Amino acid sequence: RTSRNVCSNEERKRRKYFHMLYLVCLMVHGFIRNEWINSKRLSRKLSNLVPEKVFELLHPQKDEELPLRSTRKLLDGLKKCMELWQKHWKITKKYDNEGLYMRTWKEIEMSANNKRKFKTLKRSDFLRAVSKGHGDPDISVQGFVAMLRACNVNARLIMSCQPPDFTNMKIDTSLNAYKDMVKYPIFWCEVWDKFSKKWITVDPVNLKTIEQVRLHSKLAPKGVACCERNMLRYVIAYDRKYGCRDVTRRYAQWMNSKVRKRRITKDDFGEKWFRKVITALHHRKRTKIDDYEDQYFFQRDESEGIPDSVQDLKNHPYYVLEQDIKQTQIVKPGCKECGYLKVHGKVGKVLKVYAKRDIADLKSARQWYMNGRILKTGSRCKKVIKRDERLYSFEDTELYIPPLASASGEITKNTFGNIEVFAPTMIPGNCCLVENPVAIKAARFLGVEFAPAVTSFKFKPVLSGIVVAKWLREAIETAIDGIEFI
Amino acid sequence: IGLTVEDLLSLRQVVSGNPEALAPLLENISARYPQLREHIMANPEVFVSMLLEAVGSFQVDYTPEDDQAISRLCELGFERDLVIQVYFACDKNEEAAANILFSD
Repeated sequence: RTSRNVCSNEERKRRKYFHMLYLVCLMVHGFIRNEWINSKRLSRKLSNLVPEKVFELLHPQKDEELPLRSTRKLLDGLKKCMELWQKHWKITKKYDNEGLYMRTWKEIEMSANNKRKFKTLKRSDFLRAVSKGHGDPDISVQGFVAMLRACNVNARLIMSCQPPDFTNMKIDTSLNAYKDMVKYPIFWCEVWDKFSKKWITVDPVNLKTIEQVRLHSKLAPKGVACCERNMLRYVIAYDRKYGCRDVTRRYAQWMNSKVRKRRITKDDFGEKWFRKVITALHHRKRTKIDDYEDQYFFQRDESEGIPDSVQDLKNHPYYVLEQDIKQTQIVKPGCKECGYLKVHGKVGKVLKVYAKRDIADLKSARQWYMNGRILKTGSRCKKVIKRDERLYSFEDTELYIPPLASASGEITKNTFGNIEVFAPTMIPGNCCLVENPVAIKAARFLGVEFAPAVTSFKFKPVLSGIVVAKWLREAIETAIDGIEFI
Repeated sequence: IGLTVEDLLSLRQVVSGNPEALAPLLENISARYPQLREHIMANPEVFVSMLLEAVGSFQVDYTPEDDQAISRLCELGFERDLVIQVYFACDKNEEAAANILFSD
């Protein structure tokens, strides 16, 4: 089941967790650093570095004739700022060690035996460093963003987080050149263009260039050596109003087939977990800007296209290989292959690839009930899988409507005395579901009319609460609140 | 999350001004706070608020009492990264840790 040179199962889990723990911290760090960048004392000082002519270019007038010529002045302004900033940044220090680039599991484990001393760095030291123009490449960019914000340009702080690689199962990750690590930045800038409605990518420090990313970004690491400590997986963007969005999509060219499997977000719990973290750091409400960007991301997910390998089409978010189409699924009518994949080699075969959006999930009559649906009177299955079960599709089903509770709050129950609620739709019209490990006790204590609620199974029935008339909700709520006395 | 005032202060300094210290700091904390595992997996948004809430050199060390006990256990022939795990799991109990290492 597993390769003989792979780490234990506990270690595989410890790495996922450590990866997560490390990730949050880095994202929290970028959040706080984003606040420091908005320092009032800092802005008033950096505002003095931008000539009045350049300030204008950064705020062009709507060119009726061709919007393209105003975006051009914006880019001309940024290029200007990029130049004067290189003059302002007198001293450029190297990273004491590896900066915020990715560390190996071996390095992280040895960080206790190879103790390091750290120079405490506070908010006030960051402000001093930026105003004097002294510091490593990370601090230099962060200051650059501060300057643009001082000129009132919607400029984001971009941070490519590098926690250790949890998909690395090797019991020993070792290495290894400084010039390779720093070929691509961890931090950079993004300026908003009102005229073209696109975020412009700016790197005034490392690659020292400005680019309007469409499909290819010069900032994404390339080459075995450069990706050693820089595996682009989570590119986070922080703005003036304390917003926090995951912008990897713009920088990862093979987001859905390569990057995805490296993210903790490749499964479901990781997708949920990660969404809580970004939420906890997003301190503002959606905006039109967030819609223009979401649109752009949409078009990038359409453009990525079908990958060129079998492993990449495995558990991909938008495509499936004909062989991986489950026995409980079928191709929707009027839909065919989305494309093909030729397995290279002499005895190489061609595989058909389908969009998941054209695959339909079929379910037995019981399975549909678990979704609160029943088969319509005139319905014939779409397939029959043997063990025999008949499977139907969503169109062959109708919404299940449970009887209403009586005036005394009585609920129609099954032979065993329970009511089944697998979807909010299965809750009687005049009732409600009270989910609490104590709800049944509180209800039995009150000796009121109710029904134990089975909401799932064990492989038997799992009671998670009760279903009660809506007018009995308060009484049971009271009892639950004070079960200490029951 | 039973984070002492000392530890929460270090965590906040490290995450705000010295992120390059995250590796040694988190190795130290996740070892002394086993429950941290569940709270990070289950409710990361709480841990996040705690950090945003919290507010000339430093280093991340183990107590001299713990350092000596840990190495004392290692001389029994065990991997240091293992001993550190069990030691802080046995609520810093030397004899309880030895047993969990041998028997367990």
